[PDB]
Amino acid sequence: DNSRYTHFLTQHYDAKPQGRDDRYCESIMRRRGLTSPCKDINTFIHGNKRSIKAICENKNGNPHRENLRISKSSFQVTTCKLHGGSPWPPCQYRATAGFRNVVVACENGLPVHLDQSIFCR
Repeated sequence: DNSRYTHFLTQHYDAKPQGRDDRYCESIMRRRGLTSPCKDINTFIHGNKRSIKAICENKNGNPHRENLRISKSSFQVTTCKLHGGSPWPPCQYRATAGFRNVVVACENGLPVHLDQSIFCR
């Protein structure tokens, strides 16, 4: 069963994003179902899927902390951070685009979790 991988892609993958500004964040967070209630922080990885899956192997990854994996390559990413006091929609997001390696957890050679702690600031 690979539903967690599918869910990883829904929450954390966007191949070819359209301008990574606040309005990008506000739209994709709605489109991916992450606005009821408003997710506090969420990061999307860009580029191709095969590079992300490779983090699960020696090809593009190293072990990290307690049973996570950290990528060797750097990825284009965009972090969407909720602002305003309210947990409920409409959800306003601030976008932060970036370029660095990423931390995931893998199961059966597929990523199933993105460690959001490296994108908090």
